[PDB]
Amino acid sequence: KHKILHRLLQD
Amino acid sequence: HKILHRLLQ
Amino acid sequence: DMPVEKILEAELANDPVTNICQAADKQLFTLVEWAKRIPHFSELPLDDQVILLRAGWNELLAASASHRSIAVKDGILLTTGLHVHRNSAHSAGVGAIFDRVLTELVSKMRDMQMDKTELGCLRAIVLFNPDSKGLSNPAEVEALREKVYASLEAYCKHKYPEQPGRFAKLLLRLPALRSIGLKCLEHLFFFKLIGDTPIDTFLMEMLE
Amino acid sequence: DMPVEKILEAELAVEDPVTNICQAADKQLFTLVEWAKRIPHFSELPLDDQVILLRAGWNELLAASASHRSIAVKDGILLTTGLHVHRNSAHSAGVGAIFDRVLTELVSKMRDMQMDKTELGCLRAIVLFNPDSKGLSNPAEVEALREKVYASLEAYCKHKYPEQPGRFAKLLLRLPALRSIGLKCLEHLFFFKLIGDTPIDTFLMEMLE
Ligand SMILES: CC1(C)CCC(C)(C)c2cc(C3(c4ccc(C(=O)[O-])cc4)OCCO3)ccc21
Ligand SMILES: CC1(C)CCC(C)(C)c2cc(C3(c4ccc(C(=O)[O-])cc4)OCCO3)ccc21
Repeated sequence: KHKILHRLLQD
Repeated sequence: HKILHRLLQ
Repeated sequence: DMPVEKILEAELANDPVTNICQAADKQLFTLVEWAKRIPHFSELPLDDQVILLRAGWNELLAASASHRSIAVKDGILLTTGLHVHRNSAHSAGVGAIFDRVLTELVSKMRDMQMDKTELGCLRAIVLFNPDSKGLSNPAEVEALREKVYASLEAYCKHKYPEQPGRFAKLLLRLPALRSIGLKCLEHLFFFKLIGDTPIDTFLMEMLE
Repeated sequence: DMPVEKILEAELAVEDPVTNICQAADKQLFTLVEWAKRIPHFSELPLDDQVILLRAGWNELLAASASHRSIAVKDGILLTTGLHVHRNSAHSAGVGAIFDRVLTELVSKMRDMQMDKTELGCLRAIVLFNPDSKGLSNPAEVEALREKVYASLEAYCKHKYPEQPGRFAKLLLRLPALRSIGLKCLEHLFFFKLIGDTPIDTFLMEMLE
């Protein structure tokens, strides 16, 4: 639901 | 500001 | 001089929303009496006295009714004897802000067993807001503010030893208290705007 | 278990008007997410808790970030893009009132008590570790993480600043001013969303869900 935040938290 | 002033005396 | 004893003395002295508004107006009188028994309060210029009270009523009343309600872990105990329950507030359209109060204040104060002295200190800290626009002297206000939490860490460390972070735990409810306090303003401002929700005389003077 | 040296190592690890502030806020959000990972035990949390934490307190982790870096700027704010926004430019854009509040309740107080990046770092961590956020899976761990932060902050103050006993409280008492500013800063950003006059970049749109 929060695309840019989930993607920025994993890496 | 009446009731607030009066309530302080 | 801010003896923690005198602050404890000051504290010791249909439509659900309409019943909540009748009670806010009534407690505003009591608030004004509470502040007067705060050490060195009545000695301020009424230019400042009015500003301190017109900048924290939503937050001083929020704290008061919250601490009354530590006994009723269901809803809120109002100053008039009526209990407003989660269902009445939800069924009346104020469930969102009403759940925060129970969650962020009423239940937090229950779990840490906050007493009537730490509440009077915390309300007195809210009262002496030096960040209130147009104060004649914000320095004297903050002077009184520092005097207060000084008497609270001392009271915490002696009455509640082996709890070093209880004095900080208390102060970390002031951000929540303000978050709620401004949400009731916006809520109250809105009830006045729509104009089909009764509002008493004193509650309007506090909404400008 | 939560040292201030690791927290300070996080603050240092990360370094017309309204439109510039919305660009700066967007780019600063990418920097906030990387500040949070370097905060002890934040990444051990459930990924759905990490989302709830940052997404509930960015509006005031950012305000604290720009407030403290603006201690040097007089009557203005230094943005994360290196651009200064002046109080005169603020009123001109129609947002003078809230700008004044940041200059008075935030920048001015961090200046007069000479707040350092360690105190700022713990104050921000306390903001990040807020167990009152709605939807958390384990608020107790978040509360115990918050308790570890200010228990460490009280010690840093007692050892570094023994000439100011109430230095601990003065820091915590800046958190209510922040919750106030951050909320009024959303109530503005949200309005800038409706009209569509201000370009709002990708990341900032998402937070403004
Ligand atoms: C938003 C609405 C109607 C519902 C949610 C709650 C119960 C929080 C609430 C509280 C207030 C109040 C308030 C506080 C105490 C009392 C009382 O003592 O009975 C009465 C009212 O107004 C000043 C601040 O809190 C006002 C409005 C609302
Ligand atoms: C309302 C408006 C435009 C004017 C008042 C100020 C400048 C404080 C402000 C700050 C913010 C901000 C913000 C914080 C930091 C930065 C930065 O450092 O780049 C940029 C923006 O967004 C979230 C909270 O604070 C948003 C909007 C506004």
